[PDB]
Amino acid sequence: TSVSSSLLPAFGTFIEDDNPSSKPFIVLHFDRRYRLWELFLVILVGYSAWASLFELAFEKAAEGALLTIDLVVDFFFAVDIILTFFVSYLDNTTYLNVTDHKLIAKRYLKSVAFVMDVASTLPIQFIYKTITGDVGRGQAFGFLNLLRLWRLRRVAELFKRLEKDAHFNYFVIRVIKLLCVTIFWIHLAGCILYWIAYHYPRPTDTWIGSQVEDFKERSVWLGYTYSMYWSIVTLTTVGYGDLHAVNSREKTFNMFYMLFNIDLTSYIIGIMTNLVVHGALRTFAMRSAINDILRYTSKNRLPDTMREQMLAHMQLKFKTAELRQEEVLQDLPKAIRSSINQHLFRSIIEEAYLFKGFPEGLLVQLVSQIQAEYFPPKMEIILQNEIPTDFYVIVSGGVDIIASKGVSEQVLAKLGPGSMAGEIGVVFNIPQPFTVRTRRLSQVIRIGHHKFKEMVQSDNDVDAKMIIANFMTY
Amino acid sequence: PYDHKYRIWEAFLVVLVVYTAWVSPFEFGFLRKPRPPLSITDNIVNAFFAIDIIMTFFVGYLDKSTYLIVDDRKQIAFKYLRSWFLLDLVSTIPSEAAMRISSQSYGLFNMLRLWRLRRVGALFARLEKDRNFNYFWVRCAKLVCVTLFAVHCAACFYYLIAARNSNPAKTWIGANVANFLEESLWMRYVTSMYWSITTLTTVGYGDLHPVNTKEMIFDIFYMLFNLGLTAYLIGNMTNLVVHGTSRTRNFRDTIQAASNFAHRNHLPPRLQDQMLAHLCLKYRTDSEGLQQQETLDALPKAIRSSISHFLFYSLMDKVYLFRGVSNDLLFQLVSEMKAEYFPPKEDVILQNEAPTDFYILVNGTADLVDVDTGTESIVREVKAGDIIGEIGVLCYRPQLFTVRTKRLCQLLRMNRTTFLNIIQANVGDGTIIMNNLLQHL
Amino acid sequence: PYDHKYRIWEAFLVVLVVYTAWVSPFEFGFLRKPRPPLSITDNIVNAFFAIDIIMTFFVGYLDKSTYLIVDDRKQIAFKYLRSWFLLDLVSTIPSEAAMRISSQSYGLFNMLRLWRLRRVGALFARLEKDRNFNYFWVRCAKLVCVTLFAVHCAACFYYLIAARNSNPAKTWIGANVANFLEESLWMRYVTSMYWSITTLTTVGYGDLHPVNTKEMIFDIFYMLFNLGLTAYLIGNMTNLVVHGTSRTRNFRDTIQAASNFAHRNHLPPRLQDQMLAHLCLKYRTDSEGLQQQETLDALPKAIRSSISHFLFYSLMDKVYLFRGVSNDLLFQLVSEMKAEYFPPKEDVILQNEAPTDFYILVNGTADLVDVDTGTESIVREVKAGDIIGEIGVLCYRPQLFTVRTKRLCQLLRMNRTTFLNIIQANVGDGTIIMNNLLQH
Amino acid sequence: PYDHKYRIWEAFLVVLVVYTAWVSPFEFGFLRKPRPPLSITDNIVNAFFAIDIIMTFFVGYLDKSTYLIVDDRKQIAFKYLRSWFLLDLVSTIPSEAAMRISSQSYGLFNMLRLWRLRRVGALFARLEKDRNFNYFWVRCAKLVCVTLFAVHCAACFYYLIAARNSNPAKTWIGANVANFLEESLWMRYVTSMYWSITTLTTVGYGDLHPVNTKEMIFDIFYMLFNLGLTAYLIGNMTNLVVHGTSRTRNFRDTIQAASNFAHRNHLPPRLQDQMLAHLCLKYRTDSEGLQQQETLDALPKAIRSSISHFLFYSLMDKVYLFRGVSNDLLFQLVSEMKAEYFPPKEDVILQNEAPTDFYILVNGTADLVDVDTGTESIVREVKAGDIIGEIGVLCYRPQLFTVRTKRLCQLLRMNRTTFLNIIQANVGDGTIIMNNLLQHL
Ligand SMILES: [K+]
Ligand SMILES: [K+]
Ligand SMILES: [K+]
Repeated sequence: TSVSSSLLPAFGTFIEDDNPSSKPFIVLHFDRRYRLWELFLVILVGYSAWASLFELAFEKAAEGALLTIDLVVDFFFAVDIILTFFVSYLDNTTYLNVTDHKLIAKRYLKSVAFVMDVASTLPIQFIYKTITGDVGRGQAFGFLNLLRLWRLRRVAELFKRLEKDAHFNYFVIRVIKLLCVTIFWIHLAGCILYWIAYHYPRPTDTWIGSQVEDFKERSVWLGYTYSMYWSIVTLTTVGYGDLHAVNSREKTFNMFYMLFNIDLTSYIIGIMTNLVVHGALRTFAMRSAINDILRYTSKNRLPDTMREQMLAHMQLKFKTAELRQEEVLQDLPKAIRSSINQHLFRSIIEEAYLFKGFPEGLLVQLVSQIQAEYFPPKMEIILQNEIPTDFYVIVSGGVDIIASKGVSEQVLAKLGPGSMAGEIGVVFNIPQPFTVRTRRLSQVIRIGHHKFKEMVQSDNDVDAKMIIANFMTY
Repeated sequence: PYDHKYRIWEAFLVVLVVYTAWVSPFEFGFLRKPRPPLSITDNIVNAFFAIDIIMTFFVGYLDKSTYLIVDDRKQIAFKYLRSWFLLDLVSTIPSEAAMRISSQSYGLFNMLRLWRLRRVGALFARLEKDRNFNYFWVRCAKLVCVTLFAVHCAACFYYLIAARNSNPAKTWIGANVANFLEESLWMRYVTSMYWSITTLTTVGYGDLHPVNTKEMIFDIFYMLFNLGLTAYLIGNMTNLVVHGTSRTRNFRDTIQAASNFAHRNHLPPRLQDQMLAHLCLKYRTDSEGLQQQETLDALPKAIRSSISHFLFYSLMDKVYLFRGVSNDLLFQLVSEMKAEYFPPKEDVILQNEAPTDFYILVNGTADLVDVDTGTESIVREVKAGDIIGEIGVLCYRPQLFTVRTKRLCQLLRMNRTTFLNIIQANVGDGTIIMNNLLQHL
Repeated sequence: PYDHKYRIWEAFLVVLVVYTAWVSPFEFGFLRKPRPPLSITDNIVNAFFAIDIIMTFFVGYLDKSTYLIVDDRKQIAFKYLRSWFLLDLVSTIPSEAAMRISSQSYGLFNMLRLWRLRRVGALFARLEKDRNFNYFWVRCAKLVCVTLFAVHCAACFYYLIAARNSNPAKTWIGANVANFLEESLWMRYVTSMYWSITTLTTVGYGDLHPVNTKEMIFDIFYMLFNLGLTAYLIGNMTNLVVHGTSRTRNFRDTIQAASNFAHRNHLPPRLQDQMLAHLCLKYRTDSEGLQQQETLDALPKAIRSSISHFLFYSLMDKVYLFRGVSNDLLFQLVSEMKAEYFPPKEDVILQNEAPTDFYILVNGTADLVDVDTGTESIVREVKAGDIIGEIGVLCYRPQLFTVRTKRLCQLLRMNRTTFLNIIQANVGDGTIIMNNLLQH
Repeated sequence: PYDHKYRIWEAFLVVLVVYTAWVSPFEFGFLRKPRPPLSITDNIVNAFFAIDIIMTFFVGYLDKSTYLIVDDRKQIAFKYLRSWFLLDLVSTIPSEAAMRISSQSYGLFNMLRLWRLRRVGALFARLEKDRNFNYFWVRCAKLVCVTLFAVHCAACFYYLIAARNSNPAKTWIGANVANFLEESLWMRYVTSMYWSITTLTTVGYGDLHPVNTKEMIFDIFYMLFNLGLTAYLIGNMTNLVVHGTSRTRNFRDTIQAASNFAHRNHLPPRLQDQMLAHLCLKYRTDSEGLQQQETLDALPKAIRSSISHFLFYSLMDKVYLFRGVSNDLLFQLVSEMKAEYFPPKEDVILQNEAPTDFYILVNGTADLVDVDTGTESIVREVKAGDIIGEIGVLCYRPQLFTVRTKRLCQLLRMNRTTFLNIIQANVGDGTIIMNNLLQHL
């Protein structure tokens, strides 16, 4: 179950034998054995995108293997065009799994996606070859296999759902997506420029007809190689100067191409800059802290025993500042946060020295309202003479007891996991007559004085002189 | 001074500025005398710009000093006539007359009226400091116009340099085509533009390069300009890349932190998915602007009560607990109620729980199931507008029925202690209890 | 040391440093012996650079260990001598002396004069840390100068390589210009300057490319250098652009999602702009507030005390409590008294909580609002010079009469513990605070 | 393991790597059979790498899971023997045997010796993780090396697919040089390196371009590689520039929004001088140490009171006050003393004020400038380790004399409140007042 499965693993999850959403004659859009099929379809899109431009420009690929190859791709895409009737879909505004065939059908048909896919899937050139005797020709008729570029939306969806999955590197996925869009545009520009040169009258005034005269007679892969080479040398801005624009059509298309290329390449450099800058944002911030420590301890002459007491400490500060970012449930609804808090802290809380013998009502009103903090191994949580707003129940690590005195300080007691601290002040309402400092990376639970007291003496009535009994025992 | 009748207009003089920004340098470069097809469509634009140097006296200018329009006729007159008057006045003298005073000044004259480009500069400064406009496509378009205009005026200067030269066969363009002075203006413009873009972009094929020293000198400065312009472009495209990339990039960090949290504490694999569902829901209903606490908490409750009022007041009296109550207590209630969303099939309230909260439905629906040696005992359902867990709270007995969402619900929450201390006003609690007792009957 | 006359003499030498940075490579490359039009200007410039050598014995230097200008003669002399005196001296020996010493050194000798560029380096290092100068336009003028210098030096070195070649028609410039050793000096300089820009820029038209291996090697190293130089220019521009607007995208999105929500549920226009106003107001009054961390860094309490005195000292004599206590203790109390800003209609001291902060207001309009049984009313609207929240901190009692603002009020906070550990010492005051406190 | 001589030896097999990185591509591309001037040097290197094949048994193998370095003489011999053994072994096989077994392999075979490049990557990993090495000079060198290596391998491959072409005239190099197979290896190598660096830097003059389809495909892939490589280089250079200038940019914002704070106020320029004279000085004593406060305070008070005891203890005990006092009182109050710096000609304690604080000098000097109604005269020369203004605070009389720093010196502040709260905690008040009234003699 859950709305997390459909919206989180990029390739879906394993469906076990008795999922409650499973139904007869339905496949769930988040199933793995589907989000793997619809990746096979993306692998096929990677070929259809290439082939559509290729046989648009080159016009002699049809009389060969590519014509029969894109039929067994116009089949797998016709299988899916009916398979998407038994496919659930996450309903917005009611985050359910619509699973009635009627509603799936009605949402599919009423969308442009259905007619666009039934167009893109139509093998019109094979239709011509079977009705007539051959494809044969066309300066514009070959524009029909440009519909197959509609399939490119699947690659968009894939890259869109790989950049929300956090198991995959975020900027790295953007750089591979940018690399794919580039080598697609290199292909598009190469084929378009070859198309322009192929249908030009008097072919010796083209960009390719000047170098190789009979380019209309050579194997299509010589032409394809020349075009890819040209588009690469003007994409990358090398520009050797052989293979330049000769007539006005090529000049115009070419200066539109290399006008868009400025923005494309500046984009690529921007993406790589952000990748590099963010990937090395924390390592430096940690290094810039070890640096000034060494500078300060070397300008002065501190011994290198108390210079590895500052280095072996700030590591703890980085760790503890990181551990309070793994605090995420500061916004989740209370009805659920008060269940994580339950499962985590009810044991620690109910068998505490003072809470003993409390009814479950106040226990839950407590556990629901607490939140945990962390503390470096030497900071003091509460020092003496403050007015007692808080008192802590430590869950891990330790905390040492000290007081105020003429002498520096004295270590009285060591507190272990599951023990209260600083409660004398918060109970007796007198300012905190003690000081408590940690001795290891420890986790604490704080309780506001006002809310705790108003809660204990108002919500429940069955609480009297047993807290006194236990309080007196100490 | 502010209405549409001065915004469908002042933004109509911007398509007339884009026209002048193409025509003026083209006249400079490629033409020497006012040929017909442009010597009449350039007085039209002059009239339209002459209409505006008078319709700018009857226009209120607002300073932040006055914080509002001025409406003072003489003040507007003297304020306009101070700085942008002589420029706007000369910009619209017809070329056809400025040639009568001194010929050979035609080309250089119709480049004064590039002063009008201040209106495009102004429109962009306006578009950037405004919303409803995708900021990614008003910086990926200002730089594009700067680039196109630079390319254009460079082409038109570099062709003039070659046209005003003796022995045209020693120019940058005469080197390629023997007789370029006998080709269509389309051809020469396309060739100039082609060179200018091959140079701007640093491709540099190598045909169409400088030949003599005037062209070499011009090209030195053109390349020096482009070197800075390209670095400036790459400096901006780095900003626009981290844009809208801060809510899909924090979501990844949120999910990662949640996974680490569930790891360290060894949470069972039932609260982990229950937590991830809510975390994803918070990101879905943030892409829809359905609810943003970070834009509600930021305001003080003295304002943040008016929004909650306008959004829930109408709903808050069609509930049987608050039939007859002075509106002030109702206002205090609707003030301190936090709205929170819930994914489908989740237990906001489960049976035999310590009663602590009570919710009010505003969206969706939900069922009141009960389990007693058996689930699936649907007893009833609730619709947007009813209240749940009220008797369990106001009677301090454990919850009676268990509520599970059936859609993407949204609820208004109020815990017990706040409701109790806010009900400690006058006897209205009597009305409340009277209502709840007559409710079940 | 610092006189305006000296600071303009030093800025006038930079003018001739820019002249040297062009003339030295120019005669290294294009000339083989001193010629009148340039052999007398350089001597003038050497004269000034020689006078500077004798006057840099009469300028004090700021000792970085004790920030004093040393008017001692001998220390100045010896410091200069050790640091760089002979280097500044060979930098001004006239080229006629070198020619009389040995010919064929005129070129390589007046490249030592490029030692003077330390002055322009120091000038830039001095400007980009000044506050009266735009950092953008100053950092851009350095990238421009470095680039122009690199282009010029490469032009001159490349032409030198072509001119010293035995066969002149086997060179990069000799390939196009048949007889370039008889063309003008202006045309030759322009051609080689144009080559080195289609190369630094990476246009590379294709005419004027290397022909033999010496040129290929020079060009290999030049293009290697240019790779790094261009990466460095782009890295500097990307930093001038990105840092200039760093928070604007944060403020923009937190102020735009507000509109998204306010017009996703169709909020009325009258109300939906009060929230945007309060947003764009709170974004200022907190930034302006944390900009008062410059009192935590000017932390020497003989300075921050004088600031916090001048800002609000007359105020602390028109208050209800401190009317007639004393002057001395007032100084130390106001010196531990820090100000805060609050947007309109926010609460500073909510009723019924633990007394911690004694507050004082200087301007703005705040109200003494009271929370009723189930409603809210007011008793008073506190104005300038009046104390709020004093009721409770001196009593240990929970606070009364919650306070709310109407605009920015610029309050003045004094905390509980600080107050009491102040009053325990200096026991001259005590019960006089009360004497005027329980007066009402 | 970590020995001094060992680390020196490993850092010697690295220059031998740098040698192989140049030589193995060079024999791949440019040579067909071993030649003396090189077939004698790459046998030496093979001996020096075979030596390290045996010496890598007697090494201190270290595991990360257990911080102990395994000094066992037989567990290292079973880990190294697992992963990098046959690789490092075949890499040092002399090519004279690989030819004996099969000719036409000398090229592709000794390209295996590129396997000894893991050493360079390991050395760079060790360098950047280190802290004694400027991150600038360690990152801006891994890029130079990978760039030079790419340029070199591209040169050799592009020459190899030209030397093996069945007709040397239709090649990328035979189009310029008639017979390039009869030229010095120096000249051929330079031409190839020149081509490859012209196409990596995107200059692309136009001489030396692909001529047939094999070179075209190689070049397509090479330029695709260069696109990403250059984007990566610009990314790293931007990262270097951003962090390199991050300091000045912060001092500038400090001065900016500390003049602003004086503008949204009306401060007389005199104190607007001392403020900017103290802020700048605060930045010159932070780029140099001695005042790294916002680091020192982020430490626990159990260390921040151990540092400021190692510095100011052997200083404070020499004051004429604190003559006889328990060491622990010293250690206690010295813990709490905020050290601050002062520019010269600055009045720290100007005469006739409230005696609030008292300072102790550690550096610099000043004098007790004595000002009557109208006069300025000085009688004192305070040095390191002397009190000031304490007579005022220990008698609550107004300050005796002005004090003006005559240099730049740092003092220790200790307010009267904290001092009186400390002194009562002990009985040393007796000895303090004793010494103090004794000072009057
Ligand atoms: K280029
Ligand atoms: K180029
Ligand atoms: K070129």
